[PDB]
Amino acid sequence: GIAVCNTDMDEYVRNLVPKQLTVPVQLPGFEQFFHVQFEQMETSHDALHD
Amino acid sequence: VQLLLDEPKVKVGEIINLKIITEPTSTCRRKQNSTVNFLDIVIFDSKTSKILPRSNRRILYNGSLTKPISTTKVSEINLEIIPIEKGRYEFSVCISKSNNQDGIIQFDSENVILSVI
Amino acid sequence: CKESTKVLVKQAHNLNLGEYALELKSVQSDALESLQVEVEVQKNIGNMKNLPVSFSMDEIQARKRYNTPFENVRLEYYLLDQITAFDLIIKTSFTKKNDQGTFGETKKVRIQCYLQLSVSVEDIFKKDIFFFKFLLNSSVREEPVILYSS
Repeated sequence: GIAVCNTDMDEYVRNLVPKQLTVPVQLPGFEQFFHVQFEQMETSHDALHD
Repeated sequence: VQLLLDEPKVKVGEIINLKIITEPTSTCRRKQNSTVNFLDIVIFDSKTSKILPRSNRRILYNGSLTKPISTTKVSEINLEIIPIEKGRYEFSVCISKSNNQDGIIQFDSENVILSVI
Repeated sequence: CKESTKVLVKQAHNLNLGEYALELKSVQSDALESLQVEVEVQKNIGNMKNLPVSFSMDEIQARKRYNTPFENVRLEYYLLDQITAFDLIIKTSFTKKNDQGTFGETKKVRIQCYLQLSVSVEDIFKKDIFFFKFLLNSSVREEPVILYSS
C-alpha cells in the first residue's frame, strides 16, 4: 500500500518541467469609498457577522 | 492528537506553519492493513458552517490537506495557513482510513482556535 | 522460398545496449509540442531522418507539413504544430556508418505528447497587498501525477 516509495525514487525518476506563463490579469480604475451605517431595530439584534 | 501552533494572534499578511502531532495507539492492533491512513483538516468559523475547499479570501494553504499518517509511530504533518482578511478561526481534524465516502471512522475534538487582526 | 506464411517463430533479434544508436524523447518544454533526439556515438556519425509516418498529417510542421530530415544533428527541438489529435507516429532512420559498414536503422516510435499538469489561476487583491491562488489538476483521468516543486 505504501512501501516508502520516496526511498527508491530519486535514482531513476526523470524530472519533467513544464513552465507556463502567469498573466497578472487585471483591470485599471483606482478609487475609494467609505459607506457608514447605523442599524435600526427590527425584532432583536441577531449578532451580525461580516 | 495535539495541535502545535506558532501564535494565536497573527495579523493579516503573514505565513504560519501549523503542526499537528498524532499518536497511533495500542488499539490499532485490530487492522494493520492500511498502514497509511488518510486524515483531513477542516476549518471552522467559530460560529458554525465550515469553509469549503475553495477558501476564497479567508484562508490559504499549500497542497491538498489530506496528508497521510502512519499506523507506526508519532508522525507529523504541516500546512501553511497564509491568512487573509479574517478573525477568530478554528482548526480540527478527522480520520478517514481510505479515500472513499463512509471511510471516516472518528472525529477528534481538539479545536485549536486562533484570532486574526 | 521458405513459404512460411505462419506456424513458426518470426523474428529472433534483440535491441541490446553497448552500441551506437539513436533515441528520441521529449522533456522540459513549456506548452508547445516538440521532440528531442539523442546520439550516443563517436567518430563522425552521419546524417539521419525524421519522417512523418502518420495517416492524415495531424502532427504537422509549421508552414509546409514537412518531415525535415536532419544532418549531423544530435539533439534538437522539432517545434511542430497540432492538427487535432492526441496520438501520433514517427518513423526515424539513421545512417550510422561507423567504419567500413553502412550501419542503418529504422525505429517507428509512437510518441503522444498531450500535456498533463493542467493549471488554472485565481488572484485576490486587497489594499496594497496581493495574492494568487493556483489550481493544479491532471489533464488525464485516473492516471496520477507526482509533483515536487512549484
